[PDB]
Amino acid sequence: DEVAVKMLNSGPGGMMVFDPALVRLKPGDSIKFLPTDKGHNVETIKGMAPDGADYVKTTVGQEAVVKFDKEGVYGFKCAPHYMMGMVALVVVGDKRDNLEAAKSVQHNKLTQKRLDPLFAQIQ
Ligand SMILES: [Cu+2]
Repeated sequence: DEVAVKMLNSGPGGMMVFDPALVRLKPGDSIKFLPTDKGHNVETIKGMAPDGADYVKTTVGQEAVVKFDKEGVYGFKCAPHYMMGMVALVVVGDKRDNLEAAKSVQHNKLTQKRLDPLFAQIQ
């Protein structure tokens, strides 16, 4: 099945957010990222993906679909707004092999503060 996530200038958590910012999926699920507001994309954050997953880098302002097959923890950023904390976390299936790795990637203060509660909600 396919879950929609909106790319927003203003939403739950403040400026430059994905809503929802935490997505639980099953292997085979897809997300459709909706350009609610223009000027957003989705891109893998290196070190925040199970080994074998393809690198994602979408075109700014377009709807995009990402299908998920490998189980594990994925972190995605909005490229132009990463410094502004626009990030999301995707959990696929039950495998948590890459969790300690993904949680160990460092970020600016603002982005870190956003991820904290998401990680907390996966533990
Ligand atoms: Cu953005």
